[PDB]
Amino acid sequence: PQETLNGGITDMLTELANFEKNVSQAIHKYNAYRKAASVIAKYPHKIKSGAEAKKLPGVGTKIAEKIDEFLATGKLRKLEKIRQDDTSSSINFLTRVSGIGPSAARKFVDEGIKTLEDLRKNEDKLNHHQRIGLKYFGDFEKRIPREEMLQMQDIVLNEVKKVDSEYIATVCGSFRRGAESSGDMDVLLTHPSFTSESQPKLLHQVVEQLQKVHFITDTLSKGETKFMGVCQLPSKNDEKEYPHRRIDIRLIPKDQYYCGVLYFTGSDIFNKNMRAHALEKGFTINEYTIRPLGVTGVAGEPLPVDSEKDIFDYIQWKYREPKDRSE
DNA sequence: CCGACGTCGCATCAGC
DNA sequence: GCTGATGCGA
DNA sequence: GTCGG
Ligand code: NA
Ligand code: NA
Repeated sequence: PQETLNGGITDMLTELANFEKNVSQAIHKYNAYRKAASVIAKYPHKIKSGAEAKKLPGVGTKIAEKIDEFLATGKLRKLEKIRQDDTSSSINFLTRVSGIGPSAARKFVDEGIKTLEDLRKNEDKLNHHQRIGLKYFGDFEKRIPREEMLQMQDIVLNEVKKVDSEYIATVCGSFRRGAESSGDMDVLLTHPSFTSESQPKLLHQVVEQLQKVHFITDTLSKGETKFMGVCQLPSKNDEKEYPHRRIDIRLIPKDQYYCGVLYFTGSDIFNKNMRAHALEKGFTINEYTIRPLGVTGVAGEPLPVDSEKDIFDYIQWKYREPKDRSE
């Protein structure tokens, strides 16, 4: 379905979503508008009325009403008003800085700090994460062409193997499903020495090596199992330098790795279908394990998993390529 | 009518 | 100083 | 805000 079909409506709903999350701090209303915006974007007909839209799951009385107003007038009074509101639109905007959520954005705007300019003038009020978000504001809102992702992967797989050739690393996200572009890079790392039942050094050494070859440029957060940071392809010769990119790296015990890989490969929709399909066969799959219910409903021990396919086998489902995992 | 609605690792705050 | 809560991102 | 026990 094309944008032209219901884009005005889904744009409206997504904007309303953002104000709920960032200004009203009503996360569930945020998810409500987003789900409605999704089911509408997938709807293969130009919507003619709110009543028509209400047939869709996630679309209730109040959104039907708003769709009516939008159809008859080409706008929404409430949205027009909040757009023009100096406080609210500023709060909503500041949250586009990574590390600035609804609560921090609220406080800044309370003390008069409203713009990137104002943030720039008030560095000492920013935490480390927020400074990095501000520094790379523009870069972080850019997408990553698959070709750059491949080049990023080259470096990541290369430097990981160089640290220890027994590491296993997998770049997941939409990239692994074959997307033409990506929002960031999500890397899953395991090692034969790290299981559930078993150093608190394995992640640090990989981060270190990627910083040594100047791939990783900044650190948002870093513990023993999760790294969140910034990276950058080297500039080719004398050419225009690449944007800085968001990269996450997480260390998962070997026995939970492929549950990890499956889960962080997605898509979101596929994971739920699969996870329902799922319960029906009598098994329980979170991001870590698969476990059998359980005649009353008592989940038993985590089953052995040694590939993605192993999981599919358990629930009598035929292995499916990442490319065929949009749902 | 009224509660559910991803969850969890890390950084930092709030309180002791 | 430590422990638990809160904010944040994904 | 929407769904449903
Ligand atoms: Na509906
Ligand atoms: Na933000």
